Amino acid sequence: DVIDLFNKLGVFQAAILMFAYMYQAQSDLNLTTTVNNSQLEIQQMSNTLNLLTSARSDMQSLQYRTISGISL
Amino acid sequence: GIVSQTRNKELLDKKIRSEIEAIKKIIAEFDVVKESVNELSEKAKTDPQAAEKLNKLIEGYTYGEERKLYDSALSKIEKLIETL
Repeated sequence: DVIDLFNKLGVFQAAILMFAYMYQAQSDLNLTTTVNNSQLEIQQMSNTLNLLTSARSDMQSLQYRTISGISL
Repeated sequence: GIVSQTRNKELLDKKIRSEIEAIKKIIAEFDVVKESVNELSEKAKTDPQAAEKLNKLIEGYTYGEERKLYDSALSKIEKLIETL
């Protein structure tokens, strides 16, 4: 590969795979407390999604700009 | 209420799982990008229009826009792992 995509994507894929299992681990694991902790999880999960979707958008722009560049 | 909270956690979780699969897919589609980029090389052998494109791409992925987009996404994922 001319543009060292192998390492770029390998490191990126490793980040994702590590994140995926770690998230998966949290994900699968006084009433006032309970209601508050969940509200906090919802707050975190929400940010996670935002940061995660931002990353997704970046990887897309990457693809778009690359492909655009290979054709003009 | 407990029920609303559960519904919201399920939504988020599903949303997040989709973002993971989407990314995993985007990463896979990058092999097409790999193949394309190598084809651009072959064409660069004889064609200088291709050569100029390739070099622009190379600079882009090393200290240009593509590289920055890339670092951006990667650091966001690292930030996520961080908060875990």
